Amino acid sequence: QMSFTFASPTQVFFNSANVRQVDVPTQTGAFGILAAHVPTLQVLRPGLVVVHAEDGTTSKYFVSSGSVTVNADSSVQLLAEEAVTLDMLDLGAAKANLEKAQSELLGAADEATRAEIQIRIEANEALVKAL
Amino acid sequence: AGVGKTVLIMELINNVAKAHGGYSVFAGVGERTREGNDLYHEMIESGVINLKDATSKVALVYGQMNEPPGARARVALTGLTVAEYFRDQEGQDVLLFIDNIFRFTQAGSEVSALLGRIPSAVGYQPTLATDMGTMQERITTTKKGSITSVQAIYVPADDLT
Amino acid sequence: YFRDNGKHALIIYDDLSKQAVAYRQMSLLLRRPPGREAYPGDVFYLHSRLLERAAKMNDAFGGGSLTALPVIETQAGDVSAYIPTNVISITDGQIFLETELFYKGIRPAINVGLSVSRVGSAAQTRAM
Amino acid sequence: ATLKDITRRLKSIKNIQKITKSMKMVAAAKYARAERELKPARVYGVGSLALYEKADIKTPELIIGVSSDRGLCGAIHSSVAKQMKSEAANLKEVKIIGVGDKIRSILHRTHSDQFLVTFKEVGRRPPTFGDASVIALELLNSGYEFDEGSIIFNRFRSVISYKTEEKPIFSLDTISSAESMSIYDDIDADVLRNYQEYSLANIIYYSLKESTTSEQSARMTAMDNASKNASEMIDKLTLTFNRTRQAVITKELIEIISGAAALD
Amino acid sequence: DPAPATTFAHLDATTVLSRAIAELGIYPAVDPLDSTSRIMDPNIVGSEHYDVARGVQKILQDYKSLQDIIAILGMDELSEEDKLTVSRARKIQRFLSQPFQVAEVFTGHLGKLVPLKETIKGFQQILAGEYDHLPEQAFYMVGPIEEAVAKADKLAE
Amino acid sequence: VAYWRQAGLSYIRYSQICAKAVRDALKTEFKANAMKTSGSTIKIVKV
Repeated sequence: QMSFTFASPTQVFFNSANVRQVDVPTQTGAFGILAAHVPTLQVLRPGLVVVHAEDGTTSKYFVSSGSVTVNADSSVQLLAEEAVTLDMLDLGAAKANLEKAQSELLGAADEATRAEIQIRIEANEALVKAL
Repeated sequence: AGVGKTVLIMELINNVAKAHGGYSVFAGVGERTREGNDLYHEMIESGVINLKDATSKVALVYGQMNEPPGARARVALTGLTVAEYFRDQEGQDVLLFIDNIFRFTQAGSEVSALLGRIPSAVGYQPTLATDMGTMQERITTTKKGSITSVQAIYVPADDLT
Repeated sequence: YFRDNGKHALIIYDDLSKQAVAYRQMSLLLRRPPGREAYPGDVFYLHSRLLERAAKMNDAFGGGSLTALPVIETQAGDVSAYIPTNVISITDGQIFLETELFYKGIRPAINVGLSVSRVGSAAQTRAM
Repeated sequence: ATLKDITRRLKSIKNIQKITKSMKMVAAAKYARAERELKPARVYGVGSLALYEKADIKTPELIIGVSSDRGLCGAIHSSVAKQMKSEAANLKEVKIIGVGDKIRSILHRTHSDQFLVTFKEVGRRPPTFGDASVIALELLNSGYEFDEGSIIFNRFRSVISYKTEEKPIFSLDTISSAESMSIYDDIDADVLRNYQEYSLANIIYYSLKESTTSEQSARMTAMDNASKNASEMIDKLTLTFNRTRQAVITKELIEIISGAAALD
Repeated sequence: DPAPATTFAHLDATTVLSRAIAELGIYPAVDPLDSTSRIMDPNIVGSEHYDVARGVQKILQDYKSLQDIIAILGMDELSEEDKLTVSRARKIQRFLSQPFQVAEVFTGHLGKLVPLKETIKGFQQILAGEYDHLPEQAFYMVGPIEEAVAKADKLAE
Repeated sequence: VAYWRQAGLSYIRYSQICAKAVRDALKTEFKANAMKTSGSTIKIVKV
């Protein structure tokens, strides 16, 4: 099983809670680490975090970032820089953001800036996932 | 001050002197005639004084500030004297509401000076202790009644040392 | 007179402190024992009868009044002072005035907290 | 001295007292808040270290310490000040980081150079993770690269207690890239750094929050203490007062009368 | 009070005993800050004595100064050298406590006579910080400073 | 990704842009609450 530790600095949602699996859009990938799982560090992308809680319930989240930390053990810890439950997120904006984003990227000359946009684009998109 | 002070007092009269078949005396030493006036109406109102009884339940004896000292000075003693009748003779548990020994104390001393007496320390009448002693000792429960004494205490300077 | 003629009079005794001084002086010179703070005792009495003479007359007296507005000038706020203590015990409140506000501008500059109306309030105005 | 003086004191002392409470409760309130925040945080920083010390962490073969802006919150700050000052000789590039603006002259004056950064607004408005990231980000993007590293903060233990805590900081990504650590890795030098990173912010935040929280309580305490202290003290004085006060009074009547109306 | 007030003129040495010192149970119970002799002076008593004393007089004095703050307000709003002096002053304090041989009835202690050097030296040492890591009770009810050290050791368990 | 990560950019920066983009995200008052997290005031002392 997994002690799933789900937190952002700001909010701790599940804490070593007997969750079955979390499929995690780590920048690393989306993988569904169930239970324990070898030491691995995977850094959290923005995506949505789907917390297959050992009970057929899955809580939804958007994760923005952070890292999930994969112990060897059962306890797996998403420490998402930002992790929010999808509940509070905003399509009107998601699109809206995306438009803008896409507008900005274009002038966001230089990889970093572009990036910042792109990140953002990606972000809005990744919201757009859920939105 | 007047925090239903009087009211409370009236209520107390009610609670005991009624309940237990007590008696009350009110000695107004150095008060405001006005407030006593008010009090009158309060007393009427309260029915601890009835205008229908000149034997209601409370004697008001007043020796307000406007008197010369002696009168104010004596008005407690006077009252005490009544209450002693009432105590012994009338066998009663007198409630003796005393307003206000401080002003009394003050009054006493006023003459001490002016009597050319030396009022003892801090200005206060040298006999302060004995006047008190005798007074406080005038108060008691005898084989007859009690003069259970309720004394308004103005607290000089919130100080009392 | 007015008080007894239903007429509502206001006497402002402005100020009794100086009077007291004078009075004390008077006693002392009369040899006549003074007292506290070198002041005579029945300077209280003096004023007590006076101030008792400021009162609100009933209807028999035409409903008149003589309202007394004593003035005491705080001498560095001192009130502890015998006569003020007297007076304090006599009054129907005292209306404490404070400088700081005045200096703040804040004029009125009062210290309300220190201002008191022992009674005043059976004599206001629902509006208010 | 004379009642005056005494009062001058008294007067002011209450004022103080009052003030002392003012500072106190405000802080206590802050404290209340501080507790709250500590929840996600608690986890969060604790997490970082339970990776780091899910395994354990080591050195090759830097320090950072953090505290408030103001004193009068105990000597909370002095403790980190102390404990980083102690360190440095051994190192292995040397840097110190003191975040703190108490650690600023209790430490930015020694390592006022060997400091890498210092942050202000170290408390005195509520710091957050954002700040931890802030302080994190550029720190990386620095030229003092990380050799050794410990994070010293006041680890709160309960309001009543903190112990200036220390952690190891091994941002140096060859700690991560090495040892058993690499064997607990099971995935590349990106996330390595980018966790080392990420976790650094978490701890930074955490550590900071523990610190500040400790501070927050320590200021409360300091402000507490005083307002009590005052109270007792008043108590004595107020007598001393009276005493002289009547002493006077009485005594003057003497001089006035019979003392000088002895016959006068 | 006028009487004592007068008296001083007629004196040559004043021993003012401190109710506080006394109250600290310290016996000597002195108000050392007015147990004096005009005939304190390096000129007379040699400066060593004098100076040491002045250093002490001072030390206490400074210490004295702090007291008003600390009284409600503890430390750390003070420097630790101030602490040192405080402590030293305190050691010294205790060192003035020098048991009473006579009043074993009161003390149980046997009291000490301190030949002067142990005194001059004594303080010079404390001042020297030579004592400044000992338990303060070491000085408490001792006469000669060595004994304070001896007493220290055992007080240090 | 790497257009940022290999724009270097602190992982923090990434993250923080992400997160910031989250802060950017959110609805109504929720989005108000964003600013909490972006306590980031932290005066820039720097030696």
